Amino acid sequence: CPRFLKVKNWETEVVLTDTLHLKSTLETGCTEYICMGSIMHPRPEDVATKDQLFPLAKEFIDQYYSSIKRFGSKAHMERLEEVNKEIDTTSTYQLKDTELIYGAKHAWRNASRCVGRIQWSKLQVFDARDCTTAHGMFNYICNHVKYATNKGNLRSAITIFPQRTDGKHDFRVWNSQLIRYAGYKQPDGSTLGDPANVQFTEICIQQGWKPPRGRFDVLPLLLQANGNDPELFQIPPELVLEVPIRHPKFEWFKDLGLKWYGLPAVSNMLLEIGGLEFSACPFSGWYMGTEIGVRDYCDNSRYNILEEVAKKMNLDMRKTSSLWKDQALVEINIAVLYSFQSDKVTIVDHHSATESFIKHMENEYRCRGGCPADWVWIVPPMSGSITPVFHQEMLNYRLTPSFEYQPDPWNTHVWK
Amino acid sequence: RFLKVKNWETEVVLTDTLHLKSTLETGCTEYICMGSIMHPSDVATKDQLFPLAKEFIDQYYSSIKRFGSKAHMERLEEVNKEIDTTSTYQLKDTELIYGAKHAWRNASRCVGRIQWSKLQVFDARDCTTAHGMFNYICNHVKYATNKGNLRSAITIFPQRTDGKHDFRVWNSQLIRYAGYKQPDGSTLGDPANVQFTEICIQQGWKPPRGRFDVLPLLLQANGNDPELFQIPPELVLEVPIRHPKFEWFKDLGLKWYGLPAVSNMLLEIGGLEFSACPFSGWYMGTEIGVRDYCDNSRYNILEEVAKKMNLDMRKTSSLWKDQALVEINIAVLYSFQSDKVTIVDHHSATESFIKHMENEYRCRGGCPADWVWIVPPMSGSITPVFHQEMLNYRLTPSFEYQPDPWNTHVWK
Ligand code: HEM
Ligand code: HEM
Ligand SMILES: Cc1cc(N)nc2cc(-c3ccc(OCc4cncs4)c(CN)c3)ccc12
Ligand SMILES: Cc1cc(N)nc2cc(-c3ccc(OCc4cncs4)c(CN)c3)ccc12
Ligand SMILES: C[C@H](O)[C@H](O)[C@H]1CNc2nc(N)[nH]c(=O)c2N1
Ligand SMILES: C[C@H](O)[C@H](O)[C@H]1CNc2nc(N)[nH]c(=O)c2N1
Ligand SMILES: [Zn+2]
Repeated sequence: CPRFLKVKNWETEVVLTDTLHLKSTLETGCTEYICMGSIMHPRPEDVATKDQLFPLAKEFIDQYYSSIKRFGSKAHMERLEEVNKEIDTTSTYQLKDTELIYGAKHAWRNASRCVGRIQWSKLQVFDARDCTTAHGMFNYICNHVKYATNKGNLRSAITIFPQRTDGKHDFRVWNSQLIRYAGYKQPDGSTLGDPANVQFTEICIQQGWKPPRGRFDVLPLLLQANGNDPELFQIPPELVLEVPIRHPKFEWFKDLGLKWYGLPAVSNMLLEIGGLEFSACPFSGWYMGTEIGVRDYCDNSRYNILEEVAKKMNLDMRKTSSLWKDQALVEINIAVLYSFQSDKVTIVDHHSATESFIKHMENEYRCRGGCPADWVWIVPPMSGSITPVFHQEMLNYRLTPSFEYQPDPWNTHVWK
Repeated sequence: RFLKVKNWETEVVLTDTLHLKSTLETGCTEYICMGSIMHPSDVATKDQLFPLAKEFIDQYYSSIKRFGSKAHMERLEEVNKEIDTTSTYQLKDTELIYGAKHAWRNASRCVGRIQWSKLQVFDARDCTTAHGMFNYICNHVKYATNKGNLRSAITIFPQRTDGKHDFRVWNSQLIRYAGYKQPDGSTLGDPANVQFTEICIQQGWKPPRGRFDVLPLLLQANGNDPELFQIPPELVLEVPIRHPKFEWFKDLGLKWYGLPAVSNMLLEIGGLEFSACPFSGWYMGTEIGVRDYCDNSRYNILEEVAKKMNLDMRKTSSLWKDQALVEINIAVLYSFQSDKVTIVDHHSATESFIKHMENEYRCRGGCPADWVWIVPPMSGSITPVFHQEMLNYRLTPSFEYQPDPWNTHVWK
């Protein structure tokens, strides 16, 4: 691989030089002759063997001691020997609290698809590796929600449950996010609630959940501890902060009865540190408005209120070239930002977030020698080119620690 | 291996076998993806040239269902003797048309390729001077414009020989507006062309110093210095931009040209290089109304439109930029349609491209596609290409980038 790599910003002419790509540790899916940059994702027995784990742990341990300016030190060599001894006798090892916190912050810092990473070092890390039961998982998750929510002054956070051991004792959160709304397919084919969530809603109902059958029913938590069958828990509703969506000019917008929750909390990904696998690690920050306003509302396989908004706007919906879709999309995203700001719930518009990300990316190139970024995901789903990431070249590559995808647990669980 | 691409909105899955036929590089590796680098990373030889020519002839006679026929075996031998004796070879007209249509078909970044086989190919390989180039280009412009009912076209000038005798169109597009760098700092006209505009002044052009001054053609023939030509104004179709609800929009004084004709790329067929090959189609509304008027380094009227819309411009969270962008694009589509000048909105175009992808996977086993470039620069996720997984790879014949001529040309 070539040793220096330049990315150019075509709007400002700034050229940056990436050396950090030489530390990349896993595959992007691309080859010399094909590019998978727009592919979304390019056995329970399988855990890391003694031999695979040694290099992965030393790799991480070295990187940690280099970060605290103690590389090659006595404390570094001793920690190497102690980690190596644990792997030798017990086939795994345990991270220190210092290294767990470092590893979580760096999995976010390394997350190429996240436009929010200017915040990467202000992340509250909750060590939940002492959890043994799904009730205990419920306790840790409630405390996460309340802290992160902070009455609307949101704060970013991750709760890290025990690492994988033999693959038959995993901790998993079956929900894809801690807070989502239920979706119900009707016998007539239509959908009530959130169509993205129909499958998980059906699983919950099989597991015993009594559905209210409404538009905005917060889904229960489905929680698996130590490889056991998962269990249901209702989140205390006073912990679920919500914003009713209204519009600063259209008095009729409130009459649509829309609301959204304040806290985006992803709970189905896997955190990899030093070759250790934390299959339950929910993490939360705060919304970019377009994640609600464009995707959560206007996607056809979502709440698809685009037509309903355009109807109340008196827009010619007979031809696409009227841009009636584009005009409704902007107003909805205007409402979403205005409702969150009015109720003083933290939220960032896509102009401010993309402008922070450029500033962040440059500092990373300066202080770190690079910043992996996934342009396909960094650029917002509306008004792309009137944000500065559009004209920003980016290099994508996977560093560790990292957040990884993992199969949905109902596909893999061995039912007791 | 076969490769699948899924559409996350329809859950339709397509299977790509076509990628196995490429051998040009993309710039990515297994460890670093360069999908958002604009130009990731010229004289042939007889040694490199025969296999490149061999593959192209093979796929031409395979396309016309006569692989391994007598005409195929004799075109093989005919091309062999000619690279032998002349260090290059000349394409039949049939092969020139096939390769030109297939370079468009292979343009991963082009959302308009459902039209790919409807392309009028103008053979200009007998041209020898810049006066001849200007005659061929006026004819192109006039055929393609067709009084508003635009038609796709390409004009192919002689191929590169030894690098010292390139034909080049120095303009990046056949029709563009001048950009004048003011003393008081700002920019009159079009900021995208400020450099080229000054190069035209440096060659003798008399600038009208207006806001919509059509630049002259600057034309290089057989390695010689370029020469200035004014396109006859009646050949240049333009649309005054107005808005169907905001009667104050016409007062902005805006207009654009109807014909997009890219003239600075390189067409490669069968190992041969065509350094001058202007090609044109019609506009997607966003090329004008998003990029040409609203980029920072462009006409940047966004602020003035939000002004006359009396919008709150103090904080970005009011999305005043988003509201203005949509209205600018409503006007553009509304003006071209009212003048019966061919234009496509980004909803219809992306929708046609999904249909084009379907056709390609069925009959051809795939369709190279650059999601970074296919997705429009506004309202991305409310178009069907946002949720469509694409595989990008390099098939030949193709359109390529080349250096600007004012960097390489040995002046005299
Ligand atoms: C602090 C405020 C944050 C903002 C504004 C933010 C914003 C975003 C957005 C807009 C996306 C794309 C979402 C989509 O298109 O559906 C994203 C992806 C992502 N974010 Fe952030 N995020 C924040 C916090 C965090 C935190 C705290 C973490 C982890 C510690 C994180 C890790 C990720 C990851 C891993 C992805 C990629 C998900 C995937 O690959 O599917 N983010 N973020
Ligand atoms: C017929 C109507 C056509 C439409 C609506 C159309 C639309 C587009 C658009 C929107 C782009 C992206 C431009 C940008 O946003 O920067 C593009 C790129 C491109 N088009 Fe098409 N196009 C058309 C015809 C053609 C024709 C006739 C050719 C050549 C024969 C062609 C070759 C290309 C190439 C090579 C690119 C990519 C250039 C690059 O790599 O930078 N297109 N087209
Ligand atoms: C912390 C934080 C703050 C925020 N503001 N936004 C986020 C969005 C994400 C995200 C976005 C899309 C995803 O992928 C969606 C898919 C559905 N089906 C196949 S991929 C996933 C993967 N769970 C996560 C993850 C974390 C976020
Ligand atoms: C035929 C046709 C019809 C149409 N409707 N639209 C087009 C847009 C294009 C295009 C768009 C951006 C480019 O940009 C690359 C660069 C600009 N500056 C430094 S690299 C280029 C390459 N000249 C071509 C090319 C052809 C088009
Ligand atoms: C850096 C980035 O690749 C570059 O600005 C590209 C991004 N995508 C684009 N997409 C379109 N349609 N047109 C463009 O000019 C660009 N520019
Ligand atoms: C097929 C395509 O890659 C897919 O729809 C992606 C495109 N880019 C995206 N970008 C973001 N930020 N979020 C997304 O969900 C997606 N979806
Ligand atoms: Zn790639």
